[PDB]
Amino acid sequence: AKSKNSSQHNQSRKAHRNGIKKPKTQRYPSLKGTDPKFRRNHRHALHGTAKALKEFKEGKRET
Amino acid sequence: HAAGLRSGTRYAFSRGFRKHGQIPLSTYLRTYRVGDIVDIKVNGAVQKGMPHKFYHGKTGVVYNVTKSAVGVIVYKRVKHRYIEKRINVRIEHVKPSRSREDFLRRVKENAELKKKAKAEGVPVQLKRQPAMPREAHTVSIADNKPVTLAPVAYETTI
Amino acid sequence: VNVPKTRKTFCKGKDCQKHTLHKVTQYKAGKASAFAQGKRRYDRKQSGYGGQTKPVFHKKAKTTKKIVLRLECSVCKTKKQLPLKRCKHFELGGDKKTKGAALV
Amino acid sequence: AIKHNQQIPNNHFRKHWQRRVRCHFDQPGKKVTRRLARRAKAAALAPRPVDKL
Amino acid sequence: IPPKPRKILQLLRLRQINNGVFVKVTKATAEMIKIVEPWVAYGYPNLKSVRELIYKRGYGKVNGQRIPLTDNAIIEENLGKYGIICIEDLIHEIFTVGPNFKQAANFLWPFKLSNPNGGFRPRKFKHFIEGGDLGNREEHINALIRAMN
Amino acid sequence: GIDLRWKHVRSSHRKAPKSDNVYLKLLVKLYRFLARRTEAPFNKVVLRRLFMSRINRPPVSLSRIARNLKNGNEKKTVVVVATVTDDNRLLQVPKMEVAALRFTAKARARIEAAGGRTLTLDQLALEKPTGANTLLLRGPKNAREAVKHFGFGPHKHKKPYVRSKGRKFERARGRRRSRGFKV
RNA sequence: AGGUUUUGCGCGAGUGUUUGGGUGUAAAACCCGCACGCGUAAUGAAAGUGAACGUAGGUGAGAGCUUCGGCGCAUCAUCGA
RNA sequence: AGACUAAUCGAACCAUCUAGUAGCUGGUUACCGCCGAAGUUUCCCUCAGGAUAGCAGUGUCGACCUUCAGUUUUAUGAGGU
RNA sequence: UUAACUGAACGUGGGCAUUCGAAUGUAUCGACACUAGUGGGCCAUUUUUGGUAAGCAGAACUGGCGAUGCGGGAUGAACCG
RNA sequence: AGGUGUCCUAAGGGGGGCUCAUGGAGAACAGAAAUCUCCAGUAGAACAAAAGGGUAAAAGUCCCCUUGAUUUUGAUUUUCAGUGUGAAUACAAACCAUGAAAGUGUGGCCUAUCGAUCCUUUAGUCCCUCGAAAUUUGAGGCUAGAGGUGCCAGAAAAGUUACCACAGGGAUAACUGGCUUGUGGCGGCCAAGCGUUCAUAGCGACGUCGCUUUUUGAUCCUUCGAUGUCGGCUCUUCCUAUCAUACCGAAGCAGAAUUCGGUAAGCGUUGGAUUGUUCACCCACUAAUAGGGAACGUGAGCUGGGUUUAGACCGUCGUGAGACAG
Ligand SMILES: [Zn+2]
Repeated sequence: AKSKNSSQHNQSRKAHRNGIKKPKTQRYPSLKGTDPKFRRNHRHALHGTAKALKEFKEGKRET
Repeated sequence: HAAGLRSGTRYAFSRGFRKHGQIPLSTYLRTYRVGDIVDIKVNGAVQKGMPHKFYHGKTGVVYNVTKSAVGVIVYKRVKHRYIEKRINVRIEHVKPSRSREDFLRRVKENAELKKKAKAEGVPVQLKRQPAMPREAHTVSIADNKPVTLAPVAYETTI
Repeated sequence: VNVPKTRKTFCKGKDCQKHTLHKVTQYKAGKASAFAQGKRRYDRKQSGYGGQTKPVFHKKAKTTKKIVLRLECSVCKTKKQLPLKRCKHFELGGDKKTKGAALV
Repeated sequence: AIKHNQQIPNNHFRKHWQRRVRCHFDQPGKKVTRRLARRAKAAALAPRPVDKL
Repeated sequence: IPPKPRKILQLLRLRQINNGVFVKVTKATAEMIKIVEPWVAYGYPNLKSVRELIYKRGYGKVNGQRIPLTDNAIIEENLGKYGIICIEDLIHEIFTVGPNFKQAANFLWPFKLSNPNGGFRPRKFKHFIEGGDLGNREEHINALIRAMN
Repeated sequence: GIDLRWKHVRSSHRKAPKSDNVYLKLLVKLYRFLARRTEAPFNKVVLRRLFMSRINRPPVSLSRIARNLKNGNEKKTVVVVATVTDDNRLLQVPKMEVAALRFTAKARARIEAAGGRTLTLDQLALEKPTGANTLLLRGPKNAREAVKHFGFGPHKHKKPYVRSKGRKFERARGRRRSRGFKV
């Protein structure tokens, strides 16, 4: 026949049992969602600067 | 029993009393950069790019900037774990937050106190500390003499 | 609900790739040929003794259908399809509704 | 009734398989019989080889 | 016991009946105690009371072990870099709150006392002001430490 | 009562090998002695790795050691508490001096043909009892076929348990968007 | 019988003798090899195509080693090929 | 009269298929030691039942990383009882 | 992107610790693998819905019985210690 | 307390001029209300629809032009397992509308208005395959829509059993017992009034406070591997809310006959016609013919008239098997 419908009696205790784990923050957050126009430019910018560092060895005064 | 996108938002999304009509234009002149600390507060008069009722009052970190909107990161609490949500909100609903402003003010004085003290030759005592109990002192009764009190009798007022 | 007999919109043709004028028509279902794999497989399963071998639908609930417009390009004769919402009465090419002249 | 992440099973044990089970418990015994037959065949074909080109 | 006062007691290092610790009163701790008011009794110690508490029941925390303080060498090997080398330095730093009070008081294990001698009162789960035994008694906790320990 | 959250909580790391190799037990006795009576952390780290299991001691290869033999390391001692195998791609083997748990037949042959030395862990303790001028190496821990199935789910890009690979197996619905949805 | 994770063992870019043959103190023990199974290369419905610009890359951490300047295994995050 | 057809009839008796199926009752065999729950979320011709998440045990690995916290203080936001 | 080396992101180099920038605790840090039982609940202070009311039916935060003995309420699963 | 299975070529998009509902005062027929004019007028009007939010040189209203209700795939939000469906948000690459321009536009101002696998059918490239080799028909493939499941995460489906069967349930009804007392029964408090005059000899409106478990309800805690389920016959005992008997107090108590109250349960409380009756109504005697309990006392104490197995008849209902607290 009829029975109970809903409850939230033991949920808070069950959750706090072994902690509410907040995810760990990092140093370089991902670029998933940033605007594609900015993304295109950023890729080129890193490519160019990376070559300059290697060039700064055979060449000079790239600071 | 229903659950719509704006259920139970009768008093939250409303504008105030004697605050109707034109939106002050100084809102549209602020600028945002990634890493800024903003807080969400929705305006009822603008129906485009508005957030769900849960984020009305939360605080988050900008992670993206676009033509007329910013991307904010905030932390939601599902049962027994946290999740990070990424929402898109129009700048008409956002505002720069004064949560870290005290920290920035304090760090500047700390640097300059330390610099000045190193040149002079006295220790610093820079980090703050809670309110300690009071200290001893003396109170005079000259030209201030005590007045005697006493409880008052009962009487009906009506 | 009425729609004009012609309208101009995008044309995905290999040489148009731009807005062009289109003729509007309604979509009618195919004749349902008797050589499709489904029909051939069904006819073999139903032969011999055994009776009816696949379900037959009985519980209808919908009163309407969705209408889908067929478009035809005026230049390259490419075609497009666009669905609408549900509607009871539909007709294309009607006379534009007048304004402020109502009288009975 | 799946309960966890497993590989979807397909075991063709649904007829009366127990009535047709073959076990090879006579693997050495047969080998001995075959060798006896070869020697008898070799003795019958006295100076000739056993196989054929 | 409800979850909030439970956590506060765990942080105050009072996980057992008849445990005692020293704390320095500031605005950030005087009010914290007020939350657990229906579970503790506290007051102001004097010189005699702290003196006997350290001698008779003093134990120390060394590598996470309860080591009884029977020789001055134990204190120097663990609190020597702060300038504490003898029982008087420990007692002095605890009594007159000094710049190293924090380390001094975290060294000592929480004291385990026995039930008092002359009982408590008729009903001991009310407040001292009304006539009970728990809460803030000002200077009358010295008489309670004498009997309890 | 005492009102604690944890009590009688065991440890989490092995404290002795679960194998019963007689020669392995001798290593453990020797390095127990060394780690107890020295101050070089090299000895303690070697001791712990002697307990591990075969999936915690993945194999290393001549190419991986050859990688770390550059930029001023051509005269250090490589130590690998694991097996050491050959690589069919490294065409020319440099000059090395290796100390490993066990080599393969071809791996040992090729090292000694270039003009190096292969040791064992007992000889290593006899030559460099403090680990001076050594460098420790590990193998790739996540390079097992059984690790690509961990944490399977939607939007995870992991490997499923299927009895065969081809067109008819777990392609129709939920992968391509042309039949229902996608993951 | 067929799967899956974990523990011990042998060999290791290979691994697995026993369907079968040779032999035997005979249902034991010992030896032999052509094929074959799994792995070494993926992706598409398919015809098909098919993995190095760099000392096999850059950045932030990392046990250990170190001539004290630095080199940085496993693994985590991120931008690239 | 649903009556009678070997004390058996609103479908006789005998052997086999047959150890026929059951989301339903009943039972389930020596000792000690350590840890120790749920009756709740979503879906099902689902409501005496299953899958899914949660609560629990065991096996470990990375450091002994020095980080964390069912708490307080200080600064600053949101709410319509 | 801006009229523009004007900006935006990522960078090289340098400077600021003498004290790394509130309290308390750290009798318990992070990640992974495989799996058992459970999915009929009931009681109490405070808030509270239907009902004249009920040892009635239905909810929120917390604490208990179920899964737990001991001293008190003469007796009694939920009360006090 | 209510609402949805719709409606719209404009009721979508852009631009531009204007301000509303209503009140005051005037103008031939004209009046309460037709059309015109001035002043005031914070939204009290309008925005397709239920309710809430929002809007004043507009998001309303009138005028001009159009089809962003278009093409290619991705990211994010609410319900959530952070799966699917519905709906929504911010960009990217194209082609366009409008405006002098900045700009705005990816359907309806925001919160609802809808749909999987298999099969059929249409659109697209000029694409792959029919496995001995070619060419044209035919068929099978890849990408996007439509045909529908309202029990809406989606089986193809009429009744009866009073001839009945099996596995279970006190998780679930019909009887006792337990908590409650609305309804049922009984008793009080104040006093407008009746009683010839006079509130309380005898009564009591409008209101209000209680008691009991011999009526009936509400709940489903205990029993479904069973507690024998209406009434009558015989027999014992208990309660008092007293019909008669003992002794008394009041009266609108002259006598007689009566009415109200107290102490009191020791002692009695009937014979018959009709009905299975419990309940009821008549005849007659008597001092009187009071009300109740005990597992609605009482079936190894009786009887079997009724209900409540199987046979059978009638009336109404059903096409029929059959149904009826007739
Ligand atoms: Zn065209």
